Amino acid sequence: MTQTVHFQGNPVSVAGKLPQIGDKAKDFTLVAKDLSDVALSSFAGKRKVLNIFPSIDTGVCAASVRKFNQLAGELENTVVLCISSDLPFAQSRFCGAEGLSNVITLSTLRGADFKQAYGVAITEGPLAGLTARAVVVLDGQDNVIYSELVNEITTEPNYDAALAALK
Amino acid sequence: TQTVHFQGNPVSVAGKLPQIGDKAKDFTLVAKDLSDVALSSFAGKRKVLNIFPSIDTGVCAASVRKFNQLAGELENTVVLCISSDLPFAQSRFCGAEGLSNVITLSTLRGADFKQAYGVAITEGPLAGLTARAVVVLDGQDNVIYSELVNEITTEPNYDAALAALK
Repeated sequence: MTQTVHFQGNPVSVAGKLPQIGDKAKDFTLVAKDLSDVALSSFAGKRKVLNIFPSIDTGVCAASVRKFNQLAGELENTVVLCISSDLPFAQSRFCGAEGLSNVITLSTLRGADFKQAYGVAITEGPLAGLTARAVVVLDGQDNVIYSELVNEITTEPNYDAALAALK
Repeated sequence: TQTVHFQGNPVSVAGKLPQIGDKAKDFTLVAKDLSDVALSSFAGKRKVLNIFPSIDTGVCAASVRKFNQLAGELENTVVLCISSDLPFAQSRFCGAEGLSNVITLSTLRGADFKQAYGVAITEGPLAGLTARAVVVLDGQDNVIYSELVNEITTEPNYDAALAALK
């Protein structure tokens, strides 16, 4: 049913279960910056860092996208996917403004059942309808090699543990 | 359904834009602070609903800045800028541009608004967004003007919209 994360300590309900090491991750379809629909299966044979966050237009989500963008640079055989409920238009504005060329931004504009399938759908309170903060790392065939449902939404995910799984 | 266009290409929009004489449906949308704001909260005020695809595209942005300059001369009126942008996008924009008169609302929640107001882009690349539309409401939520813009890359008719307020 639900996971519990927090916002400045206040409990926030998140539906489903974040995928765990060993699970087969579900194929999903999300909206890329040209408004085309992009399936996880398009990335077959590459590893995938899914950096999931509430919104690129808030501060800690923006920090995680700069960070992963800088880290994507020296990753081997990996795509870094920045995923949220932002419209594709916000996401590309931010990456265009900040010179963040490595990440691929994807929106739940369409393909929203993703939130449900990846256990990141906030279901209650002022954040209901946004994704929680999470990192999922997937191998070339979409097996989970790492995941972290960030306990406190006002803190950044653990970048080093996430990318360790790629080594 | 209804058809409008984007660079000449038909785009279907579900529902039917309310027409003069109709009682507009009571919506609840998401304001900048993530609180849920009902149309009824604006009782006794006229409302200009500026509905567009996204504030982070150029035509939508031009209409928010125009309605915002026009909003300052309006009597007994609130100007609601409505889209499927997240509240955060709407707030970033209005704060960066000094656009302090409009009230932004998002379909983050309260998404039945799109259907109820005949503005839900149904198929194609724009699916999940609102079409471009202006609905003007009286103090009691009757429709005094509406336009479903025929071509999405053109601005709405500001002057006709606001005439209905005089």
